[PDB]
Amino acid sequence: GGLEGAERNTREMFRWTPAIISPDQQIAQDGTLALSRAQDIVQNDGYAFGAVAIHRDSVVGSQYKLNSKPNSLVLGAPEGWAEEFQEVVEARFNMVAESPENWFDARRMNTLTGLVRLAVGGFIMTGEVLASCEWMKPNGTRMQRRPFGTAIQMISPYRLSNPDNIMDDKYLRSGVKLDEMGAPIGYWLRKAFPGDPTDLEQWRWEYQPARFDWGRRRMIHIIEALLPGQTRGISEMVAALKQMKMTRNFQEVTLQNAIVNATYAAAIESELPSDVVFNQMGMGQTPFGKNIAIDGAKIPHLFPGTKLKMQPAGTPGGVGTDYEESLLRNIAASLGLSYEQFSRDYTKTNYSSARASMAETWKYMESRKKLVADRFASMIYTLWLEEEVNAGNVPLPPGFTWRDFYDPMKRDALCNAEWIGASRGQIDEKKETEAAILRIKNGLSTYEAEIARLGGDFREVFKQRAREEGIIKDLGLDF
Amino acid sequence: GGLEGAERNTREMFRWTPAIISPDQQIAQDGTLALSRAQDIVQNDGYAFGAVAIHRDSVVGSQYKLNSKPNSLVLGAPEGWAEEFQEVVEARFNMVAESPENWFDARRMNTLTGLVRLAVGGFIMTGEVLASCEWMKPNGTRMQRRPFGTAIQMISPYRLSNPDNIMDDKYLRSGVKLDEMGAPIGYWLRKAFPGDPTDLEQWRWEYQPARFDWGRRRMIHIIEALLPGQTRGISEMVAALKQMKMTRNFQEVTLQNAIVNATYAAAIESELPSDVVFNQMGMGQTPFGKNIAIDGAKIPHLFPGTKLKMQPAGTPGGVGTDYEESLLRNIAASLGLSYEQFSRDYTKTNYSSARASMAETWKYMESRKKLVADRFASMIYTLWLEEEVNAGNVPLPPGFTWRDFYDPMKRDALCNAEWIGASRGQIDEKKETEAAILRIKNGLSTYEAEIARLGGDFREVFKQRAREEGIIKDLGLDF
Repeated sequence: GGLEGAERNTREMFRWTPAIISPDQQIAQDGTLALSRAQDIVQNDGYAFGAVAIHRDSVVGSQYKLNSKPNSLVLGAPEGWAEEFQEVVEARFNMVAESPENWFDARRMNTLTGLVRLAVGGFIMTGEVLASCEWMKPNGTRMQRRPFGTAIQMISPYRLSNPDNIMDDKYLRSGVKLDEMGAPIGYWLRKAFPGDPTDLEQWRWEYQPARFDWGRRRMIHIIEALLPGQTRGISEMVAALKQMKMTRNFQEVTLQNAIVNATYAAAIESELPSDVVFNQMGMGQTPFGKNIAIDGAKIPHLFPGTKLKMQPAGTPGGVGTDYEESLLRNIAASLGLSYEQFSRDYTKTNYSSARASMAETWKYMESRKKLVADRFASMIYTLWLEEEVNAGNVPLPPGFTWRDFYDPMKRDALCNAEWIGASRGQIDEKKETEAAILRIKNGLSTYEAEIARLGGDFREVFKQRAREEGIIKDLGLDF
Repeated sequence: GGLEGAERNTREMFRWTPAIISPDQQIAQDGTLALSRAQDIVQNDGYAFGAVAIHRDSVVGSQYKLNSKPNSLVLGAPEGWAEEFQEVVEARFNMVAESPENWFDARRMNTLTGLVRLAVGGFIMTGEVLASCEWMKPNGTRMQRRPFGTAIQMISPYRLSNPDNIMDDKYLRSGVKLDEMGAPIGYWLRKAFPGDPTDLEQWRWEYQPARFDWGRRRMIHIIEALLPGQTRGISEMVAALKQMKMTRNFQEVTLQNAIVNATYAAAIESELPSDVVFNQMGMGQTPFGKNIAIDGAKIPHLFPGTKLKMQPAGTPGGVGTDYEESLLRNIAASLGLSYEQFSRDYTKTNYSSARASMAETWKYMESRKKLVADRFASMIYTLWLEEEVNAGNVPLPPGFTWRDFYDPMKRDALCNAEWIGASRGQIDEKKETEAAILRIKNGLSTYEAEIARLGGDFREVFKQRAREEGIIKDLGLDF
């Protein structure tokens, strides 16, 4: 051959013979070991926990608001219906979405924003979002009333497994039931976490269809595939688990080394007995104007042949140097982060380098957002919207009926949504704001687009400004 | 001759005697080992994984929107028609492509943007985009209801192989069937992944035409041919694989060396028993005011001949230094990346250097986009547009009929489309923005290009700004 890196004739490559292996078989063999190792590292390494928090906060942030994008042209509806639908749905949805009642969570502990945060954080940690679209009976007794029935239960990927540990097949890959095309049609879920001694049911599986008798989702599965034909998610951490673990071992053994070196503040080499030597150094000496009482500035007298070697605490190397910076860079590269975010070290930043790292990392996080968090929350929104449409709590477009919601086009037209996370981050308020103002005033952008960059949707902002101007006017304030 | 660099006369070049090997013979003879080594290094190094992510996010980003450019002239179309067709086609296509339903993906797991990202990542990792245009009948059972039949199965380049492992020939080069002029006419695909111990049919191959019938595309194959006469792609990693693996080995063995030198915090050399020596050092001492409990600082008394040697953890060299920088820079040179993106080391940057690197890498990524991502999506768009023209959802120009879609010139006139990825960074905002505004107002550009540089679509932006201006006017606001 002529390709140097694709041959074994080379001393550097003779031993590198990786196996031809399917991604699904990588997951089947490695699988739970990667999940457990990633969870371990996240739960025992501060940098990884922080990275998870950074993913949560950059992708989603403090809020995850709905902006509804009804595709009027597919629906043929007039430009003037859409604004009413947007108003009504955004109000009704965001109200219960941000509500502390946790309506959307079957466990009633996470707000929608919190559900999305949990998904994203698990994604980097597990490689996939796995959730069930439970149903909690609405219009029940007053003590258990609900505005809507749909609820989400986020599932541990450990529970997704082939029933009774059978080997995988063309139509069954690590717990996923596949059609002939490879499309997931249903998932095999252990009724409880594996190995959990508190639940006897963990011995058993249940099969949950991805789609109901109609295309309504009963299960939510999301991955960002690396290889063609991959159907189970492999976490980004897997590329770095070795580096993360060995970096942690390095940090800890370095810290132990430092401590050990600092404890032995001195050493005597003496042929005297210990009781004499330490008495020379202040043992048993009372402090006044086998533990030595420090009082101050002693001058010991040591017989010749007794050597007092003082061993002051040196600076332990490696950690805090460019080396450990490089390790953390290698990791953050897999986690999609900038060294500054991952390591919390901005010592060597400047306005341009900070801005460049922000641009790269924002590209990555906007990708994760629009391809994991937006899909997840949109799967939730389409369910809530199915409920409201069948109930007629929303303004249907001319000629529409809740039965048309089964038409993929007419459905995706309404369920189309854009999601406003927190503000995008703003390293320089003055300059970036003037840029946005320029882009608006010169037509290069919408208010909706910029105000979303600022963490809001433009219409409530304009309503609030209307209220503020009415208040200002009747007060007579000349601003 | 006189060319010292193409002669074996010199001491340096005597042994360098490379084989004259056909490109396809390189792919055949080495080949799969390049794929395995590339996916290995990607799945076991954070830097390569980050590089793949950077490709996906730089080439494609968070969105991949259609901007149809119907060549009204060669269609002989009248004024005004192009706007109506563009409106309808983009309204439908972007809506379905960004839908969480995963219409275009036969696995029903990736949106269109995700398919393009998956190609781009597989490209860098395999040199090839390989996909099958599947057909799933629309308007079947409700749960199977689809808006269109076009589906794309992304295919593992391992499955593209000569049937029954026969040797290649004039008309059959590593799985690709060739005409007399070397053009691909069909592809020989294993039924399933090779060596998958999950299904039996992997012993069998399937020939799939490249052009199903009457112009329609049954399969998609894309490569960046380095050499003439090349029909299979070679990953741009292959120049780097040796360097990647050896720098990985260097990083890891350096880390092991560091951890080892840190572990042995000290040594005692003594003809004393170990039990005695460690007792001198604090073994068994109870910590208040088999292993040593530290309790504050200590002063051991050691008998003469017992040298206590402190061995504090030193800084490991190589990694973190300019040496590792040069290695990662070599690799970045092959992957088309800047050292900063690849390594995330944005310390030694300044505005002009950052801008220069950004431009250098943007040229590469724009080239990759147009040559790989835009062609893939354009093929998908032609397949979808075929369905839409047959169904009559899109307004055809006067005199055009669904049979004219066979005419290569008119077919290519309609299918002509540009694609909008995520925004082009805009590192130094308010300067890039002022630049775009001046470029527009002085006529050196148009809203189409600049807003696309901002990740938006101009016509939708103008509609939304019309809505915003109407709302402002109705609320009586003055921004």
